[PDB]
Amino acid sequence: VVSYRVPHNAAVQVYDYRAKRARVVFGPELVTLDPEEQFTVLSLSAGRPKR
Amino acid sequence: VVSYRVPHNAAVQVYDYRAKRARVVFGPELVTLDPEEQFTVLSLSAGRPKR
Repeated sequence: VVSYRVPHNAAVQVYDYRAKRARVVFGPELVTLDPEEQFTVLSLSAGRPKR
Repeated sequence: VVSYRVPHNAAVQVYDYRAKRARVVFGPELVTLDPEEQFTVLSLSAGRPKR
């Protein structure tokens, strides 16, 4: 089972596409992805200033 | 069966040409194409600014 430890002041989002249900979790916890959730890919700006 | 996971804030459109019916879906879901739906090909502008 794929599990990710969420940072203390961050949040992640996945979706249970089999049951057609969304859920958003926050804080320092682990996300237990059931057989068909996929994390939200956030492509963010970074670099020296920002890319 | 061909299935595509729709992004969280995006939408896709297909058509059931056998039953002559259209449907539009949104949000983070999977589209289950029955034997004769075809996705809408959106050729959009991109490039460095826009092509």
